Amino acid sequence: MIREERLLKVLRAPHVSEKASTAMEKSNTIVLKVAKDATKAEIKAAVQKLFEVEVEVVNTLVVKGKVKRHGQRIGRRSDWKKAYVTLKEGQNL
Amino acid sequence: MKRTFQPSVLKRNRSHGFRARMATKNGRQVLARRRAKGRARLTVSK
Amino acid sequence: AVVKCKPTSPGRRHVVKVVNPELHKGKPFAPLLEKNSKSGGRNNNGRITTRHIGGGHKQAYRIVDFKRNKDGIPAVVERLEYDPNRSANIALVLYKDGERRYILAPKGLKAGDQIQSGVDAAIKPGNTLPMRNIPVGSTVHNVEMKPGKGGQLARSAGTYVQIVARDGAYVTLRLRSGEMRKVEADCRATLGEVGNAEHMLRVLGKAGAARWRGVRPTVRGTAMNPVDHPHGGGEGRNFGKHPVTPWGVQTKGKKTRSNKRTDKFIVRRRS
RNA sequence: ACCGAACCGACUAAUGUUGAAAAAUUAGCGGAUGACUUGUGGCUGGGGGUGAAAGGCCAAUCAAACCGGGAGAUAGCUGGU
RNA sequence: AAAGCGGGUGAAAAGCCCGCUCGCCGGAAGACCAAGGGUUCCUGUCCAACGUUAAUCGGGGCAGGGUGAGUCGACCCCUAAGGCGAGGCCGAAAGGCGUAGUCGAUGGGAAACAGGUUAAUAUUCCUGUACUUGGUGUUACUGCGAAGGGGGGACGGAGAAGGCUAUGUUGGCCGGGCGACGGUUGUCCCGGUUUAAGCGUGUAGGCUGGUUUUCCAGGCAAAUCCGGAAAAUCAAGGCUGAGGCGUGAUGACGAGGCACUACGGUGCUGAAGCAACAAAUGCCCUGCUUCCAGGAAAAGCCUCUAAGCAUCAGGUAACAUCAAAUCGUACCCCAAACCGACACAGGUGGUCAGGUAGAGAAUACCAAGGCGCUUGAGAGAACUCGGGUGAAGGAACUAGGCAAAAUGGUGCCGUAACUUCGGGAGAAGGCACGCUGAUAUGUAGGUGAGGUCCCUCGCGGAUGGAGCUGAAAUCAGUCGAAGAUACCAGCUGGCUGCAACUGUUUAUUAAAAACACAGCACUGUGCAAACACGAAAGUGGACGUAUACGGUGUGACGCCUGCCCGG
Ligand SMILES: [Mg+2]
Ligand SMILES: [Mg+2]
Ligand SMILES: [Mg+2]
Ligand SMILES: [Mg+2]
Ligand SMILES: [Mg+2]
Ligand SMILES: [Mg+2]
Ligand SMILES: [Mg+2]
Ligand SMILES: [Mg+2]
Ligand SMILES: [Mg+2]
Ligand SMILES: [Mg+2]
Ligand SMILES: [Mg+2]
Ligand SMILES: [Mg+2]
Ligand SMILES: [Mg+2]
Ligand SMILES: [Mg+2]
Ligand SMILES: [Mg+2]
Ligand SMILES: [Mg+2]
Ligand SMILES: [Mg+2]
Ligand SMILES: [Mg+2]
Ligand SMILES: [Mg+2]
Ligand SMILES: [Mg+2]
Ligand SMILES: [Mg+2]
Ligand SMILES: [Mg+2]
Ligand SMILES: [Mg+2]
Ligand SMILES: [Mg+2]
Ligand SMILES: [Mg+2]
Ligand SMILES: [Mg+2]
Ligand SMILES: [Mg+2]
Ligand SMILES: [Mg+2]
Ligand SMILES: [Mg+2]
Ligand SMILES: [Mg+2]
Ligand SMILES: [Mg+2]
Ligand SMILES: [Mg+2]
Ligand SMILES: [Mg+2]
Ligand SMILES: [Mg+2]
Ligand SMILES: [Mg+2]
Ligand SMILES: [Mg+2]
Ligand SMILES: [Mg+2]
Ligand SMILES: [Mg+2]
Ligand SMILES: [Mg+2]
Ligand SMILES: [Mg+2]
Ligand SMILES: [Mg+2]
Ligand SMILES: [Mg+2]
Ligand SMILES: [Mg+2]
Ligand SMILES: [Mg+2]
Ligand SMILES: [Mg+2]
Ligand SMILES: [Mg+2]
Ligand SMILES: [Mg+2]
Ligand SMILES: [Mg+2]
Ligand SMILES: [Mg+2]
Ligand SMILES: [Mg+2]
Ligand SMILES: [Mg+2]
Ligand SMILES: [Mg+2]
Ligand SMILES: [Mg+2]
Ligand SMILES: [Mg+2]
Ligand SMILES: [Mg+2]
Ligand SMILES: [Mg+2]
Ligand SMILES: [Mg+2]
Repeated sequence: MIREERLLKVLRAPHVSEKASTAMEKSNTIVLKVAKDATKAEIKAAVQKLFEVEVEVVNTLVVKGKVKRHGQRIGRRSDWKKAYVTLKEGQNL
Repeated sequence: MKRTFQPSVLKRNRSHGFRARMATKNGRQVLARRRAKGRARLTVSK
Repeated sequence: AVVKCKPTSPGRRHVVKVVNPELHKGKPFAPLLEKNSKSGGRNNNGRITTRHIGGGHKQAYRIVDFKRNKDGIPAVVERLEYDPNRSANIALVLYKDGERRYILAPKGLKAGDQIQSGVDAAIKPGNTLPMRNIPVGSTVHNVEMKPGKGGQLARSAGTYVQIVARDGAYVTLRLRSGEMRKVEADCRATLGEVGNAEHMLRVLGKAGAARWRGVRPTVRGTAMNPVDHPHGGGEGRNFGKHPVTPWGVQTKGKKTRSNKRTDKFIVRRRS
């Protein structure tokens, strides 16, 4: 059992993009920015219990940071995880 | 021409890495010298 | 047999090889094989301690029974095999109770023979007896130094040790160096000369053959520099020195044995 | 073993020499189943290693590496004051 | 390696975009990775700086997007070289070695393919069809169990041939065309003719005799397993195995045709989808033959029992359900992104391997695909660089034929001194070579359908030659100055020094006559070996034992190696 503490901590944000919108309108997939130490089972349980939908599978990938320059001072935008959550044809968030 | 630096991360880390520095007794002295100087990066790992 | 190669190439012109048709051609005995890695003459400090060793063919070690301890059980010599770790050939021998062993092959032993070890064994080649039981004047090999230790003398191809006397608890052996040594009468010894005498008639024919056996080239001190060898230096070919080893000890005639522990056992030096 | 590409090397000539290159290009040249060549990894440490031996090679440095230290060595020598 | 022009954008175009030509690479200058790098990938916008010029462009600035895995790789199990190393042995201290262990791939270990899609990912997403391992729960039978025993995993070099496939060529079929300039309804021209893993069958080939009893000093104890011994009985039994065939597939894909377009590309439909021949360096093949230089380890896997449990657990077989987490996945990768300070004529491991000519992965021209090398325009002096040709002479040049020129291929004829009988030798030297026809409407050879016959019956054997492919030769004729027409591709001979030879060497002025060498001799060494590394313990020598090992000198082979012990 995964605690509600853990679920409410692991789901971070929705993701908006052309590819995310295409995934939503084509394969019934939502794209979520997720905290890095969350696993596939944790993301599946969190979505399934907080959005009140049902999940087929979940796919994760870690998005790497970006090296940026702010007034000739080098900096590094941080990593995060992205989750493509597939729903079972009848949920339609 | 083949130059003297043919890089490899594995050999780099086994030679100059933090665990090799802590493994040899004088490597810990090297880390003491670099910490006392105040280096941003102690070993080649970062 | 000693067969000369035809000179169809400069390397093969001088080659003399020893071909033995009685040897096994298949794979050796997997229970008795072992690995050994080559060292290159380097000890645990990593330094070259013995020069001119390195490379060659990969080899596997054969566990050879030098003790010959399974006494009282007759054994059938099955086949002769090539051992790459020594000059002599080995023999895979099947004991009467179902266990197989490797032994040195004595001269005249062939496939399907009878051998036997122990104090009651007969006097014929291949049979192992203590030298208190072995008659004097008879040639043995695989001779022990200490009771139960294992064979250490007359183990290369074609060699043998002649028992010349027996005085109480010690027997005197004439060794292939020409040396008379007293050894305990309880020590074991296998009758007959070691086989593969024709091994001494081989000619390698080429540096490639030496490198296959695993010996690196030897550089003369008189060709080295003065910093490298005590012989090195000179404009042109100059020697002017007494011949020494690379570490400075004279190498033509200077005796190096110093063992007061076994001076008591040595009767006569090799002269 | 022989002829000859890959691959390994480096015999001759010209160019280049503040170069395209802190050792190459072009045209020819030698080995090319062997004492061959190569990828990944390991080992040998400085009066030491390794050396089919040239005092060769050990990170563009080798009749004794590089780095810090004794150290502001010493300089009956040169320059400057 | 090379550019020209037309249009577009823009303040401005040799360089950016689009088009038509022209040229270069094409065993790479094409496509995919490992190593290494780190956002260089894609889109929008900008031209200060960077780009050896300009810039509307960029691998530059800024902002936004982008990397989707039970099956690929890591992680993980297992070991090599080697590392560390509880106790331990040793050492002024620090520390050196090392047993049990535990790490360490470059190696061994389970499983996914085809099509489609995005501006940027795909064996990861979608469609279709599969496969693997482990946990739980029912059903049926049942002796299960290891840190231990056995088997297996499990292994070299070279060579030769058979069977195949990838692949290519031609024919057939399907769709299209009737040609800017003579001819082109024909033996004419262009294009397409693709389809996987998995599942079923088990063929060419390879290996081995099976099966049942009884007994045993062996496998650290036990064993029904391995080994050994003695009987009986049968002769085909087992294991391995490319390819083919069927299915997967009434599916997908498909030249084209039809319609929009923000002219970049989308949406719809879709015929034929076979045969013969040639053929790998790939597969059978971790094979077979042979040679000496005698060719990893451990786990996964199969199997036997001990202690133990003993109608329990546990095991095998079926079905159902669940789970397979975590990390990499963009992009470059013979390079403008890695190593070279540079957008540097250098270096960098593996995988794929089309056509014609060719022995060929050489070379010439091409295909798929990619480029024209980030300064141009003129002019046509000396001189320098890279080339081409050259009257007469032909080394007269020079230190020296340095350089250049020349020889150059296949088949046959022929070939000396000397020799270690192998060589020298491709000695030297010479002749033929294109194209068309005939022998022969395409021959010898290769492959081999239909039909027929037989059977221990199918992926079977005999006959039989359709069809396809195809040298080499002889004869005749003919063209040119010349038929190996280009590219590619030995100069030859004679006397001689040295070193026998193949090799190695001064990375970066010395490749040699030096070094090495096989062979020879002397000498040390009896094993706790001499000797070497080490204050020592240890280790190499060597798991070797005087036919072995170390040191020293000479250097194949032939004939030899003389006198001196005063230093
Ligand atoms: Mg999925
Ligand atoms: Mg992932
Ligand atoms: Mg030696
Ligand atoms: Mg020698
Ligand atoms: Mg010298
Ligand atoms: Mg000296
Ligand atoms: Mg002289
Ligand atoms: Mg003199
Ligand atoms: Mg050769
Ligand atoms: Mg070299
Ligand atoms: Mg040179
Ligand atoms: Mg060249
Ligand atoms: Mg040659
Ligand atoms: Mg050659
Ligand atoms: Mg010198
Ligand atoms: Mg250097
Ligand atoms: Mg000094
Ligand atoms: Mg002082
Ligand atoms: Mg000073
Ligand atoms: Mg224009
Ligand atoms: Mg241009
Ligand atoms: Mg263009
Ligand atoms: Mg071309
Ligand atoms: Mg950037
Ligand atoms: Mg771009
Ligand atoms: Mg401007
Ligand atoms: Mg500019
Ligand atoms: Mg950019
Ligand atoms: Mg170990
Ligand atoms: Mg300890
Ligand atoms: Mg240790
Ligand atoms: Mg391990
Ligand atoms: Mg690996
Ligand atoms: Mg891409
Ligand atoms: Mg085919
Ligand atoms: Mg080959
Ligand atoms: Mg990619
Ligand atoms: Mg450039
Ligand atoms: Mg470059
Ligand atoms: Mg290469
Ligand atoms: Mg080519
Ligand atoms: Mg001119
Ligand atoms: Mg000129
Ligand atoms: Mg010319
Ligand atoms: Mg002339
Ligand atoms: Mg003339
Ligand atoms: Mg003339
Ligand atoms: Mg003159
Ligand atoms: Mg002259
Ligand atoms: Mg010349
Ligand atoms: Mg020429
Ligand atoms: Mg003809
Ligand atoms: Mg002379
Ligand atoms: Mg020579
Ligand atoms: Mg040089
Ligand atoms: Mg000499
Ligand atoms: Mg003399």
